[PDB]
Order: sequence, then structure tokens, then C-alpha cells
Amino acid sequence: PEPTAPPEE
Amino acid sequence: AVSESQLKKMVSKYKYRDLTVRETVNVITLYKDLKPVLDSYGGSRELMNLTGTIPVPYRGNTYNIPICLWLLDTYPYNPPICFVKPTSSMTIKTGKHVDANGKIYLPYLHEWKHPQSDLLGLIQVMIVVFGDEPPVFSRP
Repeated sequence: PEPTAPPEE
Repeated sequence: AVSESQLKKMVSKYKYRDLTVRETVNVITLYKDLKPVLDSYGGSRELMNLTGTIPVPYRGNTYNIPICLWLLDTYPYNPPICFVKPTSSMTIKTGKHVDANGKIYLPYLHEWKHPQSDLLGLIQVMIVVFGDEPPVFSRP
């Protein structure tokens, strides 16, 4: 695991 | 991994040591990417926190949302102070449950009461709430 986040909407 | 012996050492200054160690073990056992870390909170005093990521599904995909749960020396009688920890490739999404500093706000934390309230329950809530409104987004 590596930190991830959803794309800007 | 971390041992209960090492955890007890980390919370030596805590008011409720066995209870804090017990829940910490429960959390890191279920959430493999959360790690117990002893560090200076805000550079003021040393406290143990759980730092890492929790798996959150959003619009069909799972993300490893970076968080930090500070356990006060009064844990579990007082709720933890929680933050979203964005990397350079993302930005904090200020909103209903997240302020300008990345601090997390939740009804679960607001009405926190031992023993009905615990870290496992809190994380479960985070996964649901953040699955609806992500606390961080990746830069375009």
C-alpha cells in the first residue's frame, strides 16, 4: 500500500 | 509487526494502558496499513498514534486514504484526534467532516462514549463516510 485518492471532480 | 510488549512501553504515560493496547492490537490486526507510532503531537508532547491508510471504496474504486489517529493519554474515555494526511500528489477536501487543517469531524467522535465507542467502530464509520465524501482528492 501506497496512499491514493480519487481524481478531482 | 509490533508486539504487545512494545505497545505497553509506548503508552507507559497513559491512564488506561491495557485498554489502549488492546484496541490498538485489534486495529492493526484488521488494518494492515496502520502503524503504531510514538511521536510529538504538534511538537508539544509525546503521544502514540496510528498512522497509515485505510481502504475506502469510492465510485467503484478502492483508495488507500492516508490518516493519522492520535490517541490521547485518556483513551478510550476520550475520542482520538484524527487527521487526513495528504501526500504531495493530493489536496485536502475541506467539507462537512474535514476542516482546513485536515482535522476530521464525525458524529461518532462528537458523542464518543466508552465502551460503546471504539477505534474499530470509528474506522468502520470512516470507510462509509469517506466512501460518500472523500477527504482528499488527487491533483489533476
